[PDB]
Amino acid sequence: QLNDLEKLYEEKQDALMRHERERREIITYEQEMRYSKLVDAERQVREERL
Amino acid sequence: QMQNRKEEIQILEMEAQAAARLRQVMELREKEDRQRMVRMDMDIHRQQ
Repeated sequence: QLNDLEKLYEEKQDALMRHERERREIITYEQEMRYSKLVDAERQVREERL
Repeated sequence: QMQNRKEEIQILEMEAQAAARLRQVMELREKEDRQRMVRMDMDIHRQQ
């Protein structure tokens, strides 16, 4: 009667984990990368030094 | 080390100016020393 009972319980947990894996990748896309760009902002004393 | 590079770089590049400038400045000090010695010898000739 219930060969399809399963799945739904994991779908909520799995969707969450997969999302979270990307959440971590996502903050890198901008926070870590802009922090890297911050280094450029710090580097870009270059023009002053030049 | 991007920050430590920034520190060593400003330190290096300002120091580097010393070579850039002394290739003509050190030359001047010696030119002045030379003239001083040369004028003496001509003074001695006038002493003759």
